[PDB]
Amino acid sequence: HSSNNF
Amino acid sequence: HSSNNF
Amino acid sequence: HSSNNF
Amino acid sequence: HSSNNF
Repeated sequence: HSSNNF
Repeated sequence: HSSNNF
Repeated sequence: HSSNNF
Repeated sequence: HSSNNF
């Protein structure tokens, strides 16, 4: 799984 | 699964 | 599954 | 499944 927070 | 938050 | 939040 | 929120 991958999470990306900007 | 992948999540992307901008 | 994939989620995209702008 | 995929979700897209603009």
